[PDB]
Amino acid sequence: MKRTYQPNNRKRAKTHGFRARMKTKSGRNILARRRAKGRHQLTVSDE
Amino acid sequence: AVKKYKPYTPSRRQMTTADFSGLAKKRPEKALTEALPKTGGRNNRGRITSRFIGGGHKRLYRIIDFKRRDKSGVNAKVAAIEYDPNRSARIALLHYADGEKRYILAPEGLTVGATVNAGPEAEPKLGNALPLRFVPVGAVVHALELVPGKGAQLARSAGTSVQVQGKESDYVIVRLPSGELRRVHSECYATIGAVGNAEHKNIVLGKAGRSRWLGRKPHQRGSAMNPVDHPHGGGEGRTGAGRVPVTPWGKPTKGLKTRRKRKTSDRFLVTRRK
Amino acid sequence: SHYDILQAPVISEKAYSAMERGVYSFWVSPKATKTEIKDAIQQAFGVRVIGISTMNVPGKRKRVGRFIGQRNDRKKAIVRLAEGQSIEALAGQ
RNA sequence: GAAACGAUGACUGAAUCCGCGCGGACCACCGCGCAAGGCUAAAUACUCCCAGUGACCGAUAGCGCAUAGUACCGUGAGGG
RNA sequence: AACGAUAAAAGAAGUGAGAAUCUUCUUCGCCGUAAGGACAAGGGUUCCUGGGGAAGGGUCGUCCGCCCAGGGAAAGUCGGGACCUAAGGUGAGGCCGAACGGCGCAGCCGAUGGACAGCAGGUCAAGAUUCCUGCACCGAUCAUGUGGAGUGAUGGAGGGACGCAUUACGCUAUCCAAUGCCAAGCUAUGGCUAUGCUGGUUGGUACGCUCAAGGGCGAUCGGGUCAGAAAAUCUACCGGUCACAUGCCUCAGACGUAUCGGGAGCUUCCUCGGAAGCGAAGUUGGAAACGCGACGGUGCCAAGAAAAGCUUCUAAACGUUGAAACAUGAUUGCCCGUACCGCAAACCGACACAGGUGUCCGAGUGUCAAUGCACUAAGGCGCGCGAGAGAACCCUCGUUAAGGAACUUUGCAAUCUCACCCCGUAACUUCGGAAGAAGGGGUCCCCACGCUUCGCGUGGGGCGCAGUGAAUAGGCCCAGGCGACUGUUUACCAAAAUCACAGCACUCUGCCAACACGAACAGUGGACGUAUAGGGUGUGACGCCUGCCCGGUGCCGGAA
Ligand SMILES: [Mg+2]
Ligand SMILES: [Mg+2]
Ligand SMILES: [Mg+2]
Ligand SMILES: [Mg+2]
Ligand SMILES: [Mg+2]
Ligand SMILES: [Mg+2]
Ligand SMILES: [Mg+2]
Ligand SMILES: [Mg+2]
Ligand SMILES: [Mg+2]
Ligand SMILES: [Mg+2]
Ligand SMILES: [Mg+2]
Ligand SMILES: [Mg+2]
Ligand SMILES: [Mg+2]
Ligand SMILES: [Mg+2]
Ligand SMILES: [Mg+2]
Ligand SMILES: [Mg+2]
Ligand SMILES: [Mg+2]
Ligand SMILES: [Mg+2]
Ligand SMILES: [Mg+2]
Ligand SMILES: [Mg+2]
Ligand SMILES: [Mg+2]
Ligand SMILES: [Mg+2]
Ligand SMILES: [Mg+2]
Ligand SMILES: [Mg+2]
Ligand SMILES: [Mg+2]
Ligand SMILES: [Mg+2]
Ligand SMILES: [Mg+2]
Ligand SMILES: [Mg+2]
Ligand SMILES: [Mg+2]
Ligand SMILES: [Mg+2]
Ligand SMILES: [Mg+2]
Ligand SMILES: [Mg+2]
Ligand SMILES: [Mg+2]
Ligand SMILES: [Mg+2]
Ligand SMILES: [Mg+2]
Ligand SMILES: [Mg+2]
Ligand SMILES: [Mg+2]
Ligand SMILES: [Mg+2]
Ligand SMILES: [Mg+2]
Ligand SMILES: [Mg+2]
Ligand SMILES: [Mg+2]
Ligand SMILES: [Mg+2]
Ligand SMILES: [Mg+2]
Ligand SMILES: [Mg+2]
Ligand SMILES: [Mg+2]
Ligand SMILES: [Mg+2]
Ligand SMILES: [Mg+2]
Ligand SMILES: [Mg+2]
Ligand SMILES: [Mg+2]
Repeated sequence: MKRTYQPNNRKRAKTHGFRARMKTKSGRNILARRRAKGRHQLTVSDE
Repeated sequence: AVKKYKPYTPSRRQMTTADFSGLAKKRPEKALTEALPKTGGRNNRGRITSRFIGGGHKRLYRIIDFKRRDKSGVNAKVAAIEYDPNRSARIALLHYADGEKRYILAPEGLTVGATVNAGPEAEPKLGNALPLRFVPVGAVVHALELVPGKGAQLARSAGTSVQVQGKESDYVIVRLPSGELRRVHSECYATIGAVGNAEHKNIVLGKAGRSRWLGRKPHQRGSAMNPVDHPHGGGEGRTGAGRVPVTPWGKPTKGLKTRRKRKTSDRFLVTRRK
Repeated sequence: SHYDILQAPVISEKAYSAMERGVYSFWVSPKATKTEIKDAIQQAFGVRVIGISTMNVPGKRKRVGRFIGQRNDRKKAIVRLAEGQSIEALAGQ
């Protein structure tokens, strides 16, 4: 019928982004633990 | 007294409605009309602490100073008796002879425009701010504080009357509406009379909607739920209990005193609400 | 400075006829402002500028082999002078 | 457990030299000791990185990759 | 097997190496409250020009939303920011907490909202309240003037400021009629020769003693200190005083006049067809909004956000020979968003997928009306495999002799029935109802007559098998079980007898209330509620009612 993924720019960014991911400890942690895996895709800010 | 309804719709029989024919029709004073948002029962953690709260109709706060001692020693005159959706009672509009308007709670009878006072130097009339000691023995009153200046926290629902059993020490004995006898520091304030609305108690709600319109989301028998959900759950049929009646939290409902056993109030209650 | 900014001129059927009208059109520098561009061309062309417009444009992401890439994004700017004050250096094109 | 000693949470908070602490309950004896103040290189651990070697691999091996955390999947963490 | 809806295609012409599929032409078929148009969210160059044809395309492709290259997007007035606040998120000091951290007043962030200055036309292959033409508006700084003494905040008040339903008068959009006006040519196939046929028939701005329904509306003096910390030309109370009808005030809109547009077409050039010039009329009559006048009227209980801009007072403060206000000229105009797809082949569905996606506009005819049904207009398509065959069988549909539920687990399915009017209508009842019960009869075309019209009754005639002639369009009844009722429910095998409910009942709870979330004496819900309130539990409208057992368990109380 209708689907799981209905994009929302403001949602996307205010949810997964960088100011967001750094706002919390475990997101700092997500950050550097990504960086280590050599992500080009650091964060949905980087889309 | 109460409006009623011919049975044109199934639910438009038992339904009943207030008598607001004595309500000075008016959009409550601007500099007194704060904004109440609703709270699903969730608190600042977003979990439903209170349970079963939901929507209804947009409401606003009308500040009703209860400590009249901010303007006692002078009088005001009643200007209107408008309709507050947040109180079980009706409220009235004070025009203080010296400018300032206020809102106070409205008692039983008090006709629109009677000029009422405030101060220990006040006549036992309906609507007077009067300390509890200066109140006659056996007089009828409401709006009673648990300390001078705090705020009136007693007798506020429709047609309620705390009754001066009489003085004693500096703590005046008092008859709470619940059927309880309470000591009150005679420097406490009062507002003479029964609350009024009174008719309230009786209005038949009539249909689901009418519950919703006051924002009381549908209540739920745990006897519906399942084990996982709540105590009385499970079973194979419109099932009994199998344990003693009990809240979701398992702390018994039906005949279990719940007040905290040691307390500071325990030497101000001469009797029990029985 | 009063030059750096004007990263190029604009080349097309449009641009040409606008020129013919007395309206000149350049690529500029994304970060720039309209006050900045006015000051720019007014300085390095000794002209009375009374009309302006700008517009940031993306950049045709193109591939050259397995290398999907975006081009640099520009800021097309249009200016209209007063009293047929045509600019010399482009008047031959 | 016969539970010494240290160690602290709550109550108690002694002696300072003819004194204090321990010697696996506890006592005498007889021994080892100076609580309540601090710093301290050295040997030791690791290895993102640099170099040298190899009864280690040579394209399903070897890191995941002769390179790429890319293509691709995932709203995301993440997988790859 | 399948090539992704049974909306449908033909012939000619062209191009090419090659054509059922690409491009012209002439028809046909489908959508038309859409399958048209305009936005938003999302996508990201898919837009336009020229080219290409490996692969993507369910076939083919010379074609494309695919490949290449190049171009295209323009704002002081639209939308967002340079302003505001809601929920929410924050947040120095502050309150807490093994740590990371959790709270938290003011302040700040936060549009889905408040506020706010521009409209009409023209055009690129591709932009448009941006650019260009024509005539406006707003803020800002300076200058010549009218200056000629007050300006008026980080605080005051006013104002902003709001619900649903129903509805009166005026009006616009916008659509219909016509021997109104303008323009165009023609005679068809028996007639018509125009009184026929086709098309067009006012948009902006300015003024004007012209017309105008509707709508808002008081005023001034004085007192009280004690109301807004104080102030106070203000705001609020008290008092006095003022030609009730009103006038004061506004002008949606229309009429006039003017000016700028636009306008059917007509002309001229010419290159898979456009470039450019020109331009007539502008009527009476009727319908009519969910739009405007508007913050109108009335009724109702469930009782209807905040803040800035804004308007008024005063405080300091510098001025009171340059204080405001104003007219005019100059001058200035920041930041991003504007292409295109956007009910879909371009967004979400792995797909060029019978799904999903929020708001606006959505013409005409017939129809009691209507966003309903049939057919259409503008516009958009014929859904990217084709051709023939004309067996079984399968799907969707028509008709049906005699019979009419014999079927079967059961009338499952399918037919019946079908709109509007008029007659008429049961037990039972909570007097609302059942009820569209049932059951009848009418319905089209013409002429005359009346009536309030487009319209309708009446009377007589006419035709066909039949006249809501086509399409949209209830089968009905008798009697039980369960629930009272409207509602809710197992996303993707169960919609009910579930659940909720209004009602009643037991208890609990006197405020830092019980009760609930909680590192926790934090803070929060309960509640800015107060026993006619709040929690928990059970029954489940309404009506007559609700008995017998306190030994065990639980609970309340008691004390040797
Ligand atoms: Mg209940
Ligand atoms: Mg259950
Ligand atoms: Mg179960
Ligand atoms: Mg349990
Ligand atoms: Mg049970
Ligand atoms: Mg711009
Ligand atoms: Mg490309
Ligand atoms: Mg020890
Ligand atoms: Mg090999
Ligand atoms: Mg390998
Ligand atoms: Mg086949
Ligand atoms: Mg197809
Ligand atoms: Mg076919
Ligand atoms: Mg031809
Ligand atoms: Mg040829
Ligand atoms: Mg085809
Ligand atoms: Mg459309
Ligand atoms: Mg194209
Ligand atoms: Mg192919
Ligand atoms: Mg060719
Ligand atoms: Mg916080
Ligand atoms: Mg907004
Ligand atoms: Mg505006
Ligand atoms: Mg704006
Ligand atoms: Mg302009
Ligand atoms: Mg009307
Ligand atoms: Mg005619
Ligand atoms: Mg003829
Ligand atoms: Mg005509
Ligand atoms: Mg503010
Ligand atoms: Mg864009
Ligand atoms: Mg297709
Ligand atoms: Mg589709
Ligand atoms: Mg319409
Ligand atoms: Mg229509
Ligand atoms: Mg239709
Ligand atoms: Mg299309
Ligand atoms: Mg044959
Ligand atoms: Mg038959
Ligand atoms: Mg027959
Ligand atoms: Mg059936
Ligand atoms: Mg009857
Ligand atoms: Mg009938
Ligand atoms: Mg006949
Ligand atoms: Mg007949
Ligand atoms: Mg039917
Ligand atoms: Mg039911
Ligand atoms: Mg199901
Ligand atoms: Mg089902």
